Amino acid sequence: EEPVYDATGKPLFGDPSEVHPQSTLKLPHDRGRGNIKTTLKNLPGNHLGPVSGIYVKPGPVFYQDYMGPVYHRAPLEFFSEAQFCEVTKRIGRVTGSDGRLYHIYVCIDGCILLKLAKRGEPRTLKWIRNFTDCPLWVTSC
Repeated sequence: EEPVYDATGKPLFGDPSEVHPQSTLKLPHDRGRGNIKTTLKNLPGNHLGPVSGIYVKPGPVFYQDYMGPVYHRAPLEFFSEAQFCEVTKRIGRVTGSDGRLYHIYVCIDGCILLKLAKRGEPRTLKWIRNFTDCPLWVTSC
């Protein structure tokens, strides 16, 4: 099971793992003045308040700051292969729970998708299950 982490950077269970050096999440980094929601077009303070980066969970729900536990790596246990989406918006580069670098997208239908950053696995993965209701910290400001 992939850990979630508190705002202090400590995992709530299990062991910590490093994020990929080329992820758009750079740690350590503070966060959590509030749970401040945003939208894809308002993706990053700004007019909505404090910004610590980009966070996303299935829904889709986006935040620009978040106080509760978050994933530092995409929990691949909760992703499944899905179909190629022709209309996507790339939002960052995330570490998978497998330690590899993925590009992360939001599809025009609202689905959160990953593609492996390195060539060789052309498939699209989709975040199917919002099991813990914790967002993924995609990028830090």
